[PDB]
Amino acid sequence: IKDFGGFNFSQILPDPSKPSKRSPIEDLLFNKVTLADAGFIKQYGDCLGD
Amino acid sequence: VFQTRAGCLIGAEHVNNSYECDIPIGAGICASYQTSQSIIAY
Ligand SMILES: *[C@@H]1O[C@H](CO)[C@@H](O)[C@H](O)[C@H]1NC(C)=O
Repeated sequence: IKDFGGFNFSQILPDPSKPSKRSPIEDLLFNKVTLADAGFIKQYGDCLGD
Repeated sequence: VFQTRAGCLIGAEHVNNSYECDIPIGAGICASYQTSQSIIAY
């Protein structure tokens, strides 16, 4: 990340100091939308117990 | 026995190298028939 002429691209380039190497705006978009499928491995014991 | 995010796969040999996808499995995993020949997952 060098002198671009005064241009900030930090909001759109990935942030190294965090996992998954994704942008802050991408973080916000990923947080706003909620999905019912947290994962894809739901075992027989999980459904039998609850 | 190899555990992926799409489930656990039985009958394939895991390899550290990366190639182009031939048969899509899911969750970033593909399989192919390669060389004394066997199925591999990568
Ligand atoms: C804009 O870029 C400078 C470095 O050129 C950085 O110090 C600053 O924090 C950036 N802007 C924001 C809001 O992070």
